[PDB]
Amino acid sequence: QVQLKESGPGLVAPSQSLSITCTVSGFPLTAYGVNWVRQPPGKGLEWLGMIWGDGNTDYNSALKSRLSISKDNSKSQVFLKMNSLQTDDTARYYCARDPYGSKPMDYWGQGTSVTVSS
Amino acid sequence: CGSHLVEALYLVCGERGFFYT
Amino acid sequence: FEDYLHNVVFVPRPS
Amino acid sequence: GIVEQCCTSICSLYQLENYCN
Amino acid sequence: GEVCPGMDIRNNLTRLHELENCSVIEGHLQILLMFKTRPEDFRDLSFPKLIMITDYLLLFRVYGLESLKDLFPNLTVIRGSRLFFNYALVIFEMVHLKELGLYNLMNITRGSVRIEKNNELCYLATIDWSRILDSVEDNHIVLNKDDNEECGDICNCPATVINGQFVERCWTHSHCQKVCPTICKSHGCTAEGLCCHSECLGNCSQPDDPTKCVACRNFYLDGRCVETCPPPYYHFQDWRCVNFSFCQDLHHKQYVIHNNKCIPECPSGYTMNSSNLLCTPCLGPCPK
Amino acid sequence: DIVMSQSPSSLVVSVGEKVTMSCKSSQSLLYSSNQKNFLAWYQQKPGQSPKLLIYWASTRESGVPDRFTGSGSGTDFTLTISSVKAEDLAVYYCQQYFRYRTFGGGTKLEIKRA
Ligand SMILES: *[C@@H]1O[C@H](CO)[C@@H](O[C@@H]2O[C@H](CO)[C@@H](O[C@@H]3O[C@H](CO)[C@@H](O)[C@H](O[C@H]4O[C@H](CO)[C@@H](O)[C@H](O)[C@@H]4O)[C@@H]3O)[C@H](O)[C@H]2NC(C)=O)[C@H](O)[C@H]1NC(C)=O
Ligand SMILES: *[C@@H]1O[C@H](CO[C@@H]2O[C@@H](C)[C@@H](O)[C@@H](O)[C@@H]2O)[C@@H](O[C@@H]2O[C@H](CO)[C@@H](O[C@@H]3O[C@H](CO)[C@@H](O)[C@H](O)[C@@H]3O)[C@H](O)[C@H]2NC(C)=O)[C@H](O)[C@H]1NC(C)=O
Ligand SMILES: *[C@@H]1O[C@H](CO)[C@@H](O)[C@H](O)[C@H]1NC(C)=O
Ligand SMILES: *[C@@H]1O[C@H](CO)[C@@H](O)[C@H](O)[C@H]1NC(C)=O
Ligand SMILES: *[C@@H]1O[C@H](CO)[C@@H](O)[C@H](O)[C@H]1NC(C)=O
Repeated sequence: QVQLKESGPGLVAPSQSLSITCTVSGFPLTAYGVNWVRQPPGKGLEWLGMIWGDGNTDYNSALKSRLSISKDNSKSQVFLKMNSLQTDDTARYYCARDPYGSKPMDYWGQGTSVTVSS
Repeated sequence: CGSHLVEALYLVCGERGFFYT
Repeated sequence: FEDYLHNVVFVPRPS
Repeated sequence: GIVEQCCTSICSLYQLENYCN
Repeated sequence: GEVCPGMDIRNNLTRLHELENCSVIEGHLQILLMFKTRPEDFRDLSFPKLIMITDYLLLFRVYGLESLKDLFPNLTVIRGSRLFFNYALVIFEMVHLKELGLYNLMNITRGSVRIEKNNELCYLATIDWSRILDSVEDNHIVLNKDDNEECGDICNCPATVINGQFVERCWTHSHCQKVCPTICKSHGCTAEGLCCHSECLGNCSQPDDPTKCVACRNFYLDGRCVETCPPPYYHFQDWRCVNFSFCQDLHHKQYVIHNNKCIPECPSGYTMNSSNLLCTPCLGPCPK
Repeated sequence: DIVMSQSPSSLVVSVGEKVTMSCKSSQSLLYSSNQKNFLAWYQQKPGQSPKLLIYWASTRESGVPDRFTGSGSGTDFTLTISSVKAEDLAVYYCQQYFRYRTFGGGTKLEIKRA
């Protein structure tokens, strides 16, 4: 019953931070990784980073490590935080599971749309 | 000497036991 | 194979 | 080896001690 | 539970309790040369936590031991990464053993079985080893009570064909041999015959879940059975994924990295670059 | 950091025809320890979330039509659709999961009809 869902703020004022909670169900965060991917309107996919079962992380250096991924295993929640958003950070943000040693990103959240403006 | 060696060895060690590392 | 067994299984003196 | 010491050979009751403790 | 290292238990039962908190033995298990033990010493002795041995199991000259059903009730896999002269399971000169009773043993990955010179040993003709080993050609099961024809073996059990006749499949008078449909392969199944996940080996607590395996077909990482160790992890003892730091800690008192494996020694043609544990090939002949 | 690049950026084909799109990685994705390529292909129908089609460059995900075929090794890869259906319309991406995970720019598939 694998499910992932993002809870985003919808709007971010330029220079403010973006916080998104990914709530997952049907699997344990201790045994799977969770990645974040974004898609600007009508554009491609950009891999942002991921958090492994052990809590170790990998971040896309293009984000100038403005990005933080943490989690709470007991609450099945994964937290994305990104510092000082600008207009070009406007995109749909997805949390996706990845079963690391066995498969690539199997099971994607519906995604949450983020608009950066005042 | 075959199986008897295991037995012959027991005659010898006894209480003291066998050896390993 | 008792032959093989006996050698691996029976550890001689440290010296 | 013990095989080589007491089968393809003959073991002195000391030779045969060695492997104990 | 814990990963314990290979053990070698001799003379006294005292050291046997070192296995008490253990799930996997990473190495072999040898229990031998116990001349003064009696059945009463084993009436109250059990290691239900043991699920798997990576190398081999050897029982030799253990007096008073009549069955292994209470000692290793949950042992499911013997991987056979290292073997005792081609064997992953050795039962030799086990005076007093009346049955094996390893009713949870589903798979012997790698080696063969040698069960020889066991006066009293029955419940051997009742075991279908073809469900456990790919190769039964190299099994050597001789000189047991079973050879004489007068083992009163008594078993509901899934009888299978070995010669030209169907023969009942059981481990003891109270335990059948588990058989899974051929379609489950070696993954195991539930009581209802539902296949375990393809990354499981032998058995699972729930079907179709790689975090619910009793043991792994391939490798183990972060609670899960995986096909391969992904980077940045290394394949260790041919059953688990470890990080560089673990392999390094081992080495520093002698483990090396080669082809994404953390291994005891460099293979032929290679020498160990010292600063990063990595096997590099030889510029001309190798050091000696 | 591994860079991924895909071609074409887009193309159009009619129903029934075979289609091939490529993916390139700045570094080899072929894993020594098992002889597997750490590459995946995803399909994203418009307005929907992406879907895993192929992993290990050639292994088809369960519930994926035999129409989809992944090929290539090392640094050069291709995705093939062996008889396009009306609903195969979508954007295709390749992802490397050798070191970290990175997506290519994607290829857009359009369908030809009058
Ligand atoms: C018991 O479970 C196993 C699954 O874990 C099951 O399948 C067998 O798995 C083994 C291990 O993967 C397979 O053996 C390999 O086969 C390949 C194919 O040619 C060989 O190249 C392999 O050799 C390499 O690896 C060895 C082991 O690490 C090395 O010793 C060797 O030097 C090589 O590097 C290896 O032999 C085996 O083929 C499958 N068998 C089948 C039928 O798929 C096994 O079937 C289960 N037992 C039963 C009876 O169900
Ligand atoms: C490399 O791996 C080591 C060893 O970790 C152990 O073996 C691995 C193969 C996995 O199976 C691990 O799950 C397993 O722990 C890592 O060391 C371990 O790190 C974790 C934290 O990430 C430690 O866990 C803590 O344990 C204490 C109790 O001891 C709790 O209070 C904490 O809440 C937490 O659970 C673990 O103790 C630690 N073990 C040792 C022996 O150091 C290590 O993190 C990793 N190295 C790198 C650089 O990534
Ligand atoms: C056997 O166990 C006893 C304790 O019960 C111990 O004193 C003795 O040293 C052991 N024997 C050997 C030879 O190790
Ligand atoms: C097993 O674990 C218990 C935990 O309370 C401990 O007391 C005991 O000493 C452990 N045994 C071994 C052999 O480590
Ligand atoms: C298989 O594993 C399950 C879950 O741990 C257990 O209940 C069962 O006894 C095991 N063995 C068999 C033969 O089903």
